Amino acid sequence: GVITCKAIMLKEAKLPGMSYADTVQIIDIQVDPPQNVELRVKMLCASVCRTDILTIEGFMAPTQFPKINGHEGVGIIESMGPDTKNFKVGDVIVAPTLGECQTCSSCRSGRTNFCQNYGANESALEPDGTSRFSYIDSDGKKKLLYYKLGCSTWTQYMVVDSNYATKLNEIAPELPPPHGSILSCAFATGYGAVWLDAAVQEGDSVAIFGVGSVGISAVIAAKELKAKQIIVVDRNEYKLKMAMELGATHCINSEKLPEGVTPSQAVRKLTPKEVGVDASIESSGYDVFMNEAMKAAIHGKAKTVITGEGIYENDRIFFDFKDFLFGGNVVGNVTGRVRIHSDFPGLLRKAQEPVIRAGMDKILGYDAATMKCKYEVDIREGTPALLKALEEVENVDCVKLVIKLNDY
Amino acid sequence: AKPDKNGVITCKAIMLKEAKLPGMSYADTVQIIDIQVDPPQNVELRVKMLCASVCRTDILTIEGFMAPTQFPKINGHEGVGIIESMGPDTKNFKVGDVIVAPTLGECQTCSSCRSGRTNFCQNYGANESALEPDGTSRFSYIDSDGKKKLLYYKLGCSTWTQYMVVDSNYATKLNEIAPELPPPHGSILSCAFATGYGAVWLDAAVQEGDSVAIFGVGSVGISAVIAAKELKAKQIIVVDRNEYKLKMAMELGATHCINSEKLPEGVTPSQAVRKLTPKEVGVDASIESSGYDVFMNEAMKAAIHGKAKTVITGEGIYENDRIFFDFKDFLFGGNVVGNVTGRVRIHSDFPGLLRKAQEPVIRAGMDKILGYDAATMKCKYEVDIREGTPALLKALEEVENVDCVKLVIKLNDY
Ligand SMILES: NC(=O)c1ccc[n+]([C@@H]2O[C@H](COP(=O)([O-])OP(=O)(O)OC[C@H]3O[C@@H](n4cnc5c(N)ncnc54)[C@H](O)[C@@H]3O)[C@@H](O)[C@H]2O)c1
Ligand SMILES: NC(=O)c1ccc[n+]([C@@H]2O[C@H](COP(=O)([O-])OP(=O)(O)OC[C@H]3O[C@@H](n4cnc5c(N)ncnc54)[C@H](O)[C@@H]3O)[C@@H](O)[C@H]2O)c1
Ligand SMILES: [Mg+2]
Ligand SMILES: [Mg+2]
Ligand SMILES: [Zn+2]
Ligand SMILES: [Zn+2]
Ligand SMILES: [Zn+2]
Ligand SMILES: [Zn+2]
Repeated sequence: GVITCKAIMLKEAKLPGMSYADTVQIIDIQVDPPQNVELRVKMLCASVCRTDILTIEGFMAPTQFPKINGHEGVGIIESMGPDTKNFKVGDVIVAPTLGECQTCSSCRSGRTNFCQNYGANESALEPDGTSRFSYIDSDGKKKLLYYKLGCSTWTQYMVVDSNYATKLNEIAPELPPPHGSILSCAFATGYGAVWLDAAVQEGDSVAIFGVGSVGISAVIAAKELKAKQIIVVDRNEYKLKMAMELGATHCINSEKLPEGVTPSQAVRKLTPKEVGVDASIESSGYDVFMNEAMKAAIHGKAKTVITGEGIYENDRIFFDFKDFLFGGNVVGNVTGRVRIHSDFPGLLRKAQEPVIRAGMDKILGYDAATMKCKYEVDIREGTPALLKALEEVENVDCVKLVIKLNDY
Repeated sequence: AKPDKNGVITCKAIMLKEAKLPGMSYADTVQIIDIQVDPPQNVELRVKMLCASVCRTDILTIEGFMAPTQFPKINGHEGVGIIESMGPDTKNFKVGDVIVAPTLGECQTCSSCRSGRTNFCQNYGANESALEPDGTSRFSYIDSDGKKKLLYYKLGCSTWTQYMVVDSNYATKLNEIAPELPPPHGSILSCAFATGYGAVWLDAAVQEGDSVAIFGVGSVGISAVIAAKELKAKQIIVVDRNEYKLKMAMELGATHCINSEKLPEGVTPSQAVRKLTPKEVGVDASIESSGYDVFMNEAMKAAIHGKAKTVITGEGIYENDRIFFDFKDFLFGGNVVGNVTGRVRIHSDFPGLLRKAQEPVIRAGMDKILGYDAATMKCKYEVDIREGTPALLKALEEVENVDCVKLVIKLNDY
């Protein structure tokens, strides 16, 4: 029942000064059959979240190497543990970081996805300390591989606890793989941050700090929800122009501001009476933008939704104290607050509307005739092609790199 | 006091000459002096103050908090008084009304007011200039050289004065709902009590059966305990290093107490709080009322991820004017808000709070915070502006006494 397949292994953290070649390799791994309520999933593609690059740099993994990378991806159920309910072999699933038990006081509040019973699997292991992944090293020893959290997506086959899975095939049978892959993290996060957490209403103003794939998904949501004003802030003019094309109304290049004008000052100057924005979204990973987004919000009334991640000194972020006391309102957000049972089905339906699909196509640079994305690499084409693709994640026009894992 | 023929009142006020920086004394910067108080203009109230009461933010103001250029000033934002006169444009107030005038007004028409969920009014926000909008001040003094000099406010007014002037858009009346309320209770309703009570009642929206953590049980945190008890919280966990105020908190409804200076080896305040909750899930509502930057982060971490709100009331003079949060715990369900005056809106919420303050258990708790003696109308720690600068300097040092919860500054006969 053991599958042998290709996976992207991280040997150790890539610390500053080290290369991708030093730590990243495509290898053959062994994937054990699923136990209990687990799904073993034939992956179609992964797509590269900035958090995947932070993971390569050791984020949230002080001991959890070697590992198979990745949390953003989509695939098809190949087999299931004997206790599984509510899934079938052949279902198309995504498996984000947080499940939804629907019975804990967090689920029952109706206002959060931080489920007390199906929270983030920070151990990067099965609950017994084992892993469904292993490999045979050059010494010929069988060695354990850690997951990312509850699973790894940079692999032709993964195993995940079905309490974290949600299916695509009943609502969206024709959804292309790359779209399913960004729905598993990037698109849910940006869209949800605006729709659910900031709770943007028709006529609200929105500021979005960082228009990578997450920020652009937030623009798409703000436009869909008929925000009066959608302000985008970034150093990347290509991605600012893409945000404007998908509905942003005002753009600010933060690296072209005068030295004495902060990003929050620049945002506030666009709003009437310098009052700030109804909803402030941070989607950059830049600790400075977390404090700027907090400042750009209308004091008291508006919520600042922090989605960014990064490797911060002492794992700490900072806020300017006076501006925080006098009306700051900041929340941490994982996966857009999009609960896998209560919210994700509705987001999946929305994603199929033509303007939403067009925006996802633009994020991906998707060609529906060829099913190819602008920036794509196939796990079957070897380690050198992958290392080059990982470097090209920093290209100005690379919004979302796709890793193809199997035939579609 | 009686105005001169030009309407100017001469009275006592507590002047701050400059910031009391580290190593400086209260004697270096704090003096009771005679000041002139101009007549009110426009929609202003000129108010005969009954008493001020000492908020930790008053002491921060003495240390220069939020006042890089706004010295010399008259201190104080917590206090109560009686309208003596009004500007010609004033609406909805009478001479003789008893008022308090906190930092935020409530226009009722801006998008923040109409949200129903904040007190941060866009039209009547904090007056950080510590001046009138034209750059004048209603306060001046004659210095030792014989020259008339300007005095800054705290924000929109100063309370440490026998007579204050404030824009009536920041005032709310006590005498219709609570005519018998004593002055020091009115004073703590203007800041300390509203802040702790409102942080629990309005901002954290504590429900019957919720668990609550309160970091710092000074007057603000003890007011939070009183609210959490009134709202029938299941669990009220208080954290501090002052054993006297932890014990007062327990007497007024706290269920568990933690001494942050006596924790086991390897245990943070947030861990200590979570250890008292089922499966170490933390609390439904986390209140910070200490001014200790460490406790703002511990309060964030004690809250149930995602579900709970952490309400930050604390103030201080911090390294690089910033505070910090542990990033992984913050991203994975942190929820932190800045709170001024408990989110208690002066028109929409204050009347209800003033009615609650008259209920017997709530009044008993206010009496305990103040150490109030109804027979003498005197508080346990009280100093009178009419009795000289030396007595004031001693009282300011005695703010640090373990059993000083709320120092009252009497300003006028009651
Ligand atoms: N909370 C979650 O569930 C969640 C989900 C998705 C991604 N993330 C995090 O959210 C962030 C956004 O994800 P992404 O994949 O879109 O990342 P990304 O790297 O693709 O895009 C980030 C954008 O922010 C901009 N930015 C970063 N630093 C900047 C600076 N110094 N000046 C100006 N602009 C700056 C970049 O130019 C870029 O356009 C990342 O930090 C990622 O790790 C978190
Ligand atoms: N946001 C507002 O509207 C508002 C209103 C009132 C007060 N404040 C601020 O809120 C805080 C509470 O005000 P207060 O007048 O009750 O203050 P206070 O100083 O009388 O009481 C603070 C309490 O916190 C405890 N604390 C402080 N540092 C500590 C440490 N290192 N370890 C353990 N415990 C510690 C103290 O021992 C004390 O019991 C202050 O910072 C004050 O400046 C703000
Ligand atoms: Mg398992
Ligand atoms: Mg005025
Ligand atoms: Zn991600
Ligand atoms: Zn749950
Ligand atoms: Zn105060
Ligand atoms: Zn208003």
